[PDB]
Amino acid sequence: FKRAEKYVKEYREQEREKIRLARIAKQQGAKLVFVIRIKGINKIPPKPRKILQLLRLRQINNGVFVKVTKATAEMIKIVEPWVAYGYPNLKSVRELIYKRGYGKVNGQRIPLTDNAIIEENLGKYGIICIEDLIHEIFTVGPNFKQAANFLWPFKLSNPNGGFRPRKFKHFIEGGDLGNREEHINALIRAMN
Amino acid sequence: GLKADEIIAQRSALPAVSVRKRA
Amino acid sequence: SKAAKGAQAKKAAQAALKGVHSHKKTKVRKSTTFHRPKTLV
Amino acid sequence: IPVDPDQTLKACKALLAHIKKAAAADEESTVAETPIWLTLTTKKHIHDSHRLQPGKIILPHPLNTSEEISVCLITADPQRFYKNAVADEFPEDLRAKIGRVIDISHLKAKFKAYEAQRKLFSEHDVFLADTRIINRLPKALGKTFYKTTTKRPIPVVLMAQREKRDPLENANARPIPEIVAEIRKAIGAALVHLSPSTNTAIKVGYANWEPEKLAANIETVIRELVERFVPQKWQNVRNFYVKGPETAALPIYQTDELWLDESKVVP
Amino acid sequence: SQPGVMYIARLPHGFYEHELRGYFSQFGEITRLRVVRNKKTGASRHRAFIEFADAEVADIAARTMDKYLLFGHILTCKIVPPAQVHPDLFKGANRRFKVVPWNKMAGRQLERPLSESQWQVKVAKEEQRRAARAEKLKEMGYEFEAPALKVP
Amino acid sequence: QEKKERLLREATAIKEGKKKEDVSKKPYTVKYGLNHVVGLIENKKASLVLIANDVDPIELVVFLPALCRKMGIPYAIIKGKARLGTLVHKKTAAVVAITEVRSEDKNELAKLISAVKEGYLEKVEDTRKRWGGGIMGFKAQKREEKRKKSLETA
Amino acid sequence: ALEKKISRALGRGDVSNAARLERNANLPEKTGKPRYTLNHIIRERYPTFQDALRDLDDCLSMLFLFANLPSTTAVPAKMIARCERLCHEFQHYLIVTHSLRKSFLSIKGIYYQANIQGEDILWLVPYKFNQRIVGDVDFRIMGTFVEFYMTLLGFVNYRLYTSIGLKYPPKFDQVKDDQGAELAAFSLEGLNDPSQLFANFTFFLSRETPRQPLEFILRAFGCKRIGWDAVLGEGAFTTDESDPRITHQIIDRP
Amino acid sequence: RLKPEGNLLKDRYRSMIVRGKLEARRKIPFRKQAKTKLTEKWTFKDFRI
RNA sequence: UUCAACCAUCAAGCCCUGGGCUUGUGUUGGGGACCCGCGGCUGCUCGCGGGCCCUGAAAAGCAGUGGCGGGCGUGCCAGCCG
Repeated sequence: FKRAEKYVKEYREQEREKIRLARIAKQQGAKLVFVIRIKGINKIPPKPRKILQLLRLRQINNGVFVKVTKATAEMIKIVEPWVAYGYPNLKSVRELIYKRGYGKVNGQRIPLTDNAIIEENLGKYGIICIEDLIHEIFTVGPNFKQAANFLWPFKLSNPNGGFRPRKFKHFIEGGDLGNREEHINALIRAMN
Repeated sequence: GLKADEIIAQRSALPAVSVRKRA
Repeated sequence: SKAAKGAQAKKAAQAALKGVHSHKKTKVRKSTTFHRPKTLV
Repeated sequence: IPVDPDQTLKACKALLAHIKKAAAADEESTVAETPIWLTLTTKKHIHDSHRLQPGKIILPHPLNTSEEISVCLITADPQRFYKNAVADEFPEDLRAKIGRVIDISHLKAKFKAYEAQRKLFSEHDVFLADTRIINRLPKALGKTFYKTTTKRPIPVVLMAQREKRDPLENANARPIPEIVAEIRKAIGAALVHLSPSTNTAIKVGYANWEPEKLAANIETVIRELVERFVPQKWQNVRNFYVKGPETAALPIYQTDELWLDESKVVP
Repeated sequence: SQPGVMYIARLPHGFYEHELRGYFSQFGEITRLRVVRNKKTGASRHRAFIEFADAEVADIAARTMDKYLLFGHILTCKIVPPAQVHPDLFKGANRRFKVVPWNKMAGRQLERPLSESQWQVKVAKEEQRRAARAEKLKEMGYEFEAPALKVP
Repeated sequence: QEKKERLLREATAIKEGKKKEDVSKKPYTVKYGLNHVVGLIENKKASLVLIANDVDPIELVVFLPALCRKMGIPYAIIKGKARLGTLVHKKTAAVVAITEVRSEDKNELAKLISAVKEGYLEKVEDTRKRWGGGIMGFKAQKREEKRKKSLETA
Repeated sequence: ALEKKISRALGRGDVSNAARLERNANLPEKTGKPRYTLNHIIRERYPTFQDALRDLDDCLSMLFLFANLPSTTAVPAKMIARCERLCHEFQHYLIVTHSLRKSFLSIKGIYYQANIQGEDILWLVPYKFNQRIVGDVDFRIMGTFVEFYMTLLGFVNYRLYTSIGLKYPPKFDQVKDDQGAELAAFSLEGLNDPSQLFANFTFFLSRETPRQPLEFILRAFGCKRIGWDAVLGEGAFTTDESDPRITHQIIDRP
Repeated sequence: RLKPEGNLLKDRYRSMIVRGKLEARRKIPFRKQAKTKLTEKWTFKDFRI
């Protein structure tokens, strides 16, 4: 059974989202960011939903690397109510790739247990090792798009699962929209 | 005043009952 | 059926006025003997 | 300007005489507190949408100069800083005029209900609003304050001119004499409200005034209004009237062209 | 058998056609539904009429939802008798009520060009309106010399 | 902890030669304690009274709806003395009252009072005067159904 | 019993009381340390420091392995960071005493052999890759072993630093750690020949070469000037590959 | 291009079992649930409208 | 089976040193008198926008205008434009 107050609340959330998206479209107007999918409102409008599909942020606690351009900045502004993003440091990038790094070969999730996988899948771009992959990601090279596409979305863990009284609690609370700058690294360190 | 204030302060015509005089 | 329609309306009214936690688990007991539970000594 | 000032003075004299003759049939108090409206009629809509922030036109004879006028000032957080400024370093006339200082957080907390908005609407004559928070006041004050253009919050600049600001440690405010000058200017200013309409009404004075002061205010309002807020300038201006709240409209300017341009004339 | 009509008022903003249909379809399936709306704006007037397919299903829903405190509104849910059900109550039901920009169409009415004959009849009307205003002003002791409208 | 912090601030104000009311504002709390609430009802200070449904012994609150009706106070019976105790930081609470709230919650309180009057008191106006209980057990109910069916058939 | 009290506070809605009681739980996910203190257990299990040095092989293999694992509920991320910190402190002690003797590049990992106070210590360290946690192991009991061994290695490190007269724990720079310094984030301060094989050289590590074993071995065998590519982290002697002071460059690119 | 062989975590677990600090056990993915019966609460049975 | 909060508590751009200007679009629904401005309507009137009061977040048919796409010509669109 669904409550009438749930119906009214969902309508008001959708109305506020429509206003915000229309203002973004009316307004219009290269660093590396790390983007983490967090829990937001249950119903997602078609344009943020398509952008999340393009960014591979379908599941909660998925993390991806994004090169900040005009189109990506507008995209991040559009899907701000469902993401937490910031500037990852060298330690965050290195630890994410070494501890949770998976590659997309033949449409399959393959762990990066060796340099040979990177040599067969990215050797045409000059990327022949994990450290070359880290270099391209962190310095945002010419082949950043191919490197980020080769990397699978990172599945981050939920530290609250370690404590029984707070077992159901989500780690990242919603509401703190906008760029978190260097403070995304606390989330990366806690969940990686 | 406010209709909200009237609704909160609305009582009956019966006078109040006091145990004693208070300071 | 009319009885089914009335049952559905009653169930929705019960959910609206009381919530959805209408049911409760009870232990299956294969014996009629109750034993004192063992506790920390 | 195409507007003849002698005809404006004649209109002011005739309108004042008619208002006095209607009110004669307290008499002096009825003649007083009767606003004089300048009405502009354009050929197209003056604006594409409803703009809820009034434009200010500065007058040689400012309005709201009476001591019984109550002014409510809506600022950013905290309200304690501006309340202490009014209580300590304000001139006595403005200290007597300002009847309420409230920040946006307290306004959203205590005046969300429509009847509370109506009570606040009734308790004051002129509302001033800091430009940092004025875009949030349509939601906080509703159609109670914005169905009618009369008591809409007038923009004032209180911000110091060049992370999340903590209101307690810093107020980010310009100096207090500058705040005083801005408040006095905004209280005196005539107000222009842009709506998607052919009709704009501006309060320029009261019926107890002198016709010379009324005509001077009408002249400067006409100049600033056509220059600043009317697209296509004098080409779009069709009609100009002066009227009282219950009187007829006296035309002071009327056009010879009923079309915008030659592109409107098509064969 | 017979349908049941419920009048619901004190609607909070957001309790509109889809929300009402979805919420009261939990009680029982809805034949017709209409939220009373302003034609000039499209805005809701905080009242609606719901015709359920079955009468005591409507009665159960009304007795459940009457005086329910929803977003600061104490709802009014009543069963209207079939004798006082208006025959045209659900005219315009189960369809969108569009928000039509009458003001924007008025602005475009002013915007688009007209022909010489249309400017001619407008000029004739404008002379008549000026003459009318003139002899109305003549009582107040005001004389305004209007320049002649040059014809196209 | 909040009271300790408030008392530290008031001690600081007393040390610098200020009254405690200079640094402390007027409080607004849920009123509780049965004797205290009965006093507030008799003095007609209470605006809303909530009574737990499961007070044992029942005599402690059995007169409370009659007292509230005589004083013209809106009351409601609510489920949970433990639930009211969570309001007042206790294990249980027999009764709670609201006398006055802050200005930003005055509208909410008035709407809640109107909701209580129209959705609880009017609905229980007739059922509160009836006798309760008298429900038959399952086997006895089936026995009387069978007996009535046999009497109707014969 | 404390967890029951926290559940009561959360269920009554006393969030401040729940936070205050949770501070007494000493959870590993906020402390980086085991939930229970095992200091008294350490002395019972190892009557002598020689016994501790003889169990260092298992201790070091387990901790160097777990320093490269992802975060789990059994071993949270802060505990993994503490494992890495303890291994780095031990490596710095070996560097400044020149105790490292042998190393081996096997197909399974890198073997290291050191000598501390006459005891040979051999341990196996994985190559830096994604480590696979399979269901064939009992990972939670491996985490209990990790808790015991980090408690042991802390005391072993304190004893070794105090024996060679250095302040323990070493100063740690979190900013350099976030910039990726790894071993270079530590500063060793005083309290209150095979060792000089690379003393005269200047080394430059390329990107594809394994930085942590190369830096560890070179610094343990006498190198003082090691630079590398800037993406390998902060703390390099030089970053520019065209520096004329470089004598040797390690490469692995065709 | 070296392809590392084996599993070091599995090696440490095997070493623990072989040296006899613990016995070899298998993972239990599902535990048997307590046998319970679902019934409706008295207040929800006695609800009338 | 959560009725919370979350716009800009200032940014950007002009003038080029003056502290001013521009943009950033965001309003519960009803009712009563009544002066106007402009569009149609033969005209009344009907629209669009103002002026004066009233109101617990109040409410008992009267629904009125044209199209793109999408769904099955259409009392269909949790999609737009006019």
